[PDB]
Amino acid sequence: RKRSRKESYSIYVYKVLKQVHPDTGISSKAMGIMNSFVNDIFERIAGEASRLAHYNKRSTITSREIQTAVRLLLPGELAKHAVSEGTKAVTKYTSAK
Amino acid sequence: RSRKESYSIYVYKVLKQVHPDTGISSKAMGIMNSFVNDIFERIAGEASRLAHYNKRSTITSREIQTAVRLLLPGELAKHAVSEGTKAVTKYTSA
Amino acid sequence: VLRDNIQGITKPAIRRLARRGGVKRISGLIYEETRGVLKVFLENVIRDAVTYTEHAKRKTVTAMDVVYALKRQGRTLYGFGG
Amino acid sequence: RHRKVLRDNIQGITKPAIRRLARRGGVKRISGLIYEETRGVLKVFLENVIRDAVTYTEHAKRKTVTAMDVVYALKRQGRTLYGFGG
Amino acid sequence: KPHRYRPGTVALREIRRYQKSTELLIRKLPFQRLVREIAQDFKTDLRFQSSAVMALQEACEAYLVGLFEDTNLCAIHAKRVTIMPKDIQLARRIRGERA
Amino acid sequence: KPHRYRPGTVALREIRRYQKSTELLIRKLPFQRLVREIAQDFKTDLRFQSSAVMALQEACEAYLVGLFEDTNLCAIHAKRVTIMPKDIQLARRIRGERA
Amino acid sequence: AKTRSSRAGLQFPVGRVHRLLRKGNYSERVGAGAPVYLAAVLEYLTAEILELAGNAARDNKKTRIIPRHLQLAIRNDEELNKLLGRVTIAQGGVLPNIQAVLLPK
Amino acid sequence: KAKTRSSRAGLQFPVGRVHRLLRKGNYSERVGAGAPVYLAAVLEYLTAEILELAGNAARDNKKTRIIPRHLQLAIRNDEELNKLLGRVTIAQGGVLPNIQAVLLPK
DNA sequence: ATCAATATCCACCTGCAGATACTACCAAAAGTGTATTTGGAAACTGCTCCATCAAAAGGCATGTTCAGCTGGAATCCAGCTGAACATGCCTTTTGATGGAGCAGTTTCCAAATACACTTTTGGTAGTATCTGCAGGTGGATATTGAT
DNA sequence: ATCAATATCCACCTGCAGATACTACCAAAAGTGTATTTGGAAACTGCTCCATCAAAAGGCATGTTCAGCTGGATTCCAGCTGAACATGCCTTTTGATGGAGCAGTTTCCAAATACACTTTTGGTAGTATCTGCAGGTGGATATTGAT
Ligand SMILES: [Mn+2]
Ligand SMILES: [Mn+2]
Ligand SMILES: [Mn+2]
Ligand SMILES: [Mn+2]
Ligand SMILES: [Mn+2]
Ligand SMILES: [Mn+2]
Ligand SMILES: [Mn+2]
Ligand SMILES: [Mn+2]
Ligand SMILES: [Mn+2]
Ligand SMILES: [Mn+2]
Ligand SMILES: [Mn+2]
Ligand SMILES: [Mn+2]
Ligand SMILES: [Mn+2]
Ligand SMILES: [Mn+2]
Repeated sequence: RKRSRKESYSIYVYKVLKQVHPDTGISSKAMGIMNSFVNDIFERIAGEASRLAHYNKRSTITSREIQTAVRLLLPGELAKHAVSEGTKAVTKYTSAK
Repeated sequence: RSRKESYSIYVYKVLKQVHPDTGISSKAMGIMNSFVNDIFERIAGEASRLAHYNKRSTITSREIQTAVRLLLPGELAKHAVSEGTKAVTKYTSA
Repeated sequence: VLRDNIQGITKPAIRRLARRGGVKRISGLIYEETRGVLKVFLENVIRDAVTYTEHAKRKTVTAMDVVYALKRQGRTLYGFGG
Repeated sequence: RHRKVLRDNIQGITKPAIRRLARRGGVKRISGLIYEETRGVLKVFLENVIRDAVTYTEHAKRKTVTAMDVVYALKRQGRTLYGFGG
Repeated sequence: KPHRYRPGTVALREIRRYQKSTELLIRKLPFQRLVREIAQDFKTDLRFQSSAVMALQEACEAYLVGLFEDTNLCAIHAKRVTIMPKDIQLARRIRGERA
Repeated sequence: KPHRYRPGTVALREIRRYQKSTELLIRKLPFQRLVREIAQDFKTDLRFQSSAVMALQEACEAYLVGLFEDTNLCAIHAKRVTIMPKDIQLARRIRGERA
Repeated sequence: AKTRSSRAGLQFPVGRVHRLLRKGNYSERVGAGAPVYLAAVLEYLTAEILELAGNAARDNKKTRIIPRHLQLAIRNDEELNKLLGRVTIAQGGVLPNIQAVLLPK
Repeated sequence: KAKTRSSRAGLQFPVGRVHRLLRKGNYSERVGAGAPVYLAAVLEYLTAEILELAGNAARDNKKTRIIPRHLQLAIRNDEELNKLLGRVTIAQGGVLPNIQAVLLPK
């Protein structure tokens, strides 16, 4: 019998680490902290996006719900930078295919 | 125009059971409506997480019950569980 | 007169709030301190309320906007819908 | 066989352990009555978290309390914990 | 001599009076002015439902009253009966609203 | 002739030491026994993943350290350097843990 | 045709509670018993508050429950006060309470 | 040949996975195609921000490997990350060195 | 100030736990393409209720005076609590073993969803009557504070 | 003790805002019945990891002594903050009056879901070899406290 797969953000967290600090490593416990962080923020944003949609009688969560959720959830400068990165990623995504 | 649902007529119904000669102002009815909506959301919310945690796609009376236990303080939980079990039994036998 | 709007929250009104809070004696510096705290509270709630207004593409801040804002700030309010 | 009866283990939270925790909390001087007060406060905290954790365990029809049981319990009490599978 | 209650006597009378009642204690129009002014900094040309402003004053007054309770306990902790800025600051810090 | 540091010198040394490190400060086996004792009173025949016990200890110690911080501020507010039961109680009251 | 509420012995609307669960995005599926159980819980909690609030009204020589009475009932009740510890009742005011050290003589 | 939605969006974080997690999470009936793109980018950005500051803390401590202590230093020394994670406990993170001034000797 | 006792620093080192590397493997995940369905943006409009305006009226904020009593400073001292020491217990560490019970696989049906159809009900809108209690009264008496 | 100035309470009264009882209208909601589908319990069982044991030992807990300096008590008085009162400023009221814009309706298409099929990938497993740093040492520098 095979133990079923346990997904995590580790390889993606690790990629970002090498971008910002090419010669810096990360312990497995620290990576455990980072994985909890990403899961936590995911749920917080998704949760707020969910409520936002429901409040406005919409059945679809779009990038617009995510954006408003990010503004509600994140403090000043973090929200500003998150919004620009999110907006950039979406426009670039649609500009292709 | 349109219609706005609320728990008003059901709250009023319950009021006459417990206090036949007692009325309730509209403002107080508003607070009761807020109350019912709030507790609904809390219980449904916890029941949702419970199902998700256990990789189930169905919220059953069992999830509602565990949610009730998690959310209500001691004696309120005991009686709520009792009332909940009572109504599911009576509903089944019909 | 040309007074700031926050200064419209008067010493006697703040006194009354303190009295309901069970306060018997009040330092002269409390009133300015209270105004600053009050403003931060309002800024935080109104910011969120308006953010709900904007998302709904409205120009009118509704009670539900405020109720939703208060809830996510952990100041759940009964009596105005929801 | 069954293990020895468990009792009075709150006293296992010793005076030096409590002093150490207070030091990390920046405390310089400590009254003699603090130690019993801290044990009581700790017991209440532990009881509350364990109660919720076991409630999750029971709902899953398990006999073993998992780290996730504890994590979920800490979360719903607003003591979110990172590092154990969140 | 004309009549004078001792300092503290009327204060206690007021505490009993306002703890008995539920009416809002800030004047409506100045509060409405404050709200519109703050909201203008986030988005210009807004309108408010009347109930939106009322919900704001109910929440705000309830918050300050509760804060004043904690503040009062902080003053009494320091063996005073007079609340001070440092009492409010301590209460807010332990509440986690700051620092 | 034998050397003695003044009262408070070593206490300050200890604060700097433990604020620098991250290791758990409660002994492991006694804490596990407390967890098992408390759980057993809620439900018999429970077993624990070892990581479940550790998650409980990390959470418990973080809570107490944070509580001692608030407690310290309450003592200092009363112009004391010594934390007392009433400092803890005031902190927990304002936190809303016993309000 | 007989309602699920009457079938379950409840005043609270089982059908509406079920529809609310389905549209609330809580889960893919909702069991039959779930809205019955939940409806019963909400009705009981409602009864408990109205009972204590009604009592508060009588104590104040009133026959109509107003927000003040709901607040008195909730804050004077240990478990309800805990359940609603982070909730504000509009026009509820506070409990009469003066710290002993502030009393004269 | 097939390009991943991540590469198409210019992202390191997995867009496909984020989309799946949104659908399975019972957040809404429908999920727009832009939603997981925007969300993955935000998560990736916040990850970058924490790792930048944590690596710096590691460096300040003459270490090349980030451990939970460095994550805690980075978060609690940054006002906005501290606010965002104000109700979060970092296991083995410890606390910031901080002695109240009145406790120091004269 | 001098100096001695002790903690703190930093360089240097080595063992190794834990991080890294690589190949194999595969179910699930992910993407591509096609057909089909539809949420909600857009334009237009009716009608709710929001902003503003005038217009008194008096309630309530403000400024001033006076001093009661509170906060804070200063002084004393009893004894709590920190620092250091001796003693030895019990936690920690290491390793092993049985087996509880968590978890993976497959089978199978009670109960779920999905429509179509029919019946009921809660929200509503006028319309009219009713009534709990706020607010005002007088007059009894309780509280407060001066003697 | 008395005595006077206010506050506070109780009984009663009455206008009206807001609660009630009425009929009537209707779309959405709820029930009912049939056909289809599938989530997850039951059974079986592989295999992780939890409980328990042993056995050595030193890190750390316990209990004690001693006295530094803290907390608590006392006293004092400067001045801040409460009470009272005279102004008059502006909030409150309400009733009408445009009209912004919320919200309801219809249209219709970009973007959603559903599905079949193909490719890709991240997770696990298996061993096998680096490597950052914990922890130990020794010796120079720094800090503290007595004099
Ligand atoms: Mn026991
Ligand atoms: Mn449509
Ligand atoms: Mn004087
Ligand atoms: Mn004093
Ligand atoms: Mn078995
Ligand atoms: Mn009807
Ligand atoms: Mn009256
Ligand atoms: Mn199946
Ligand atoms: Mn011993
Ligand atoms: Mn002495
Ligand atoms: Mn002192
Ligand atoms: Mn218009
Ligand atoms: Mn691969
Ligand atoms: Mn080292």
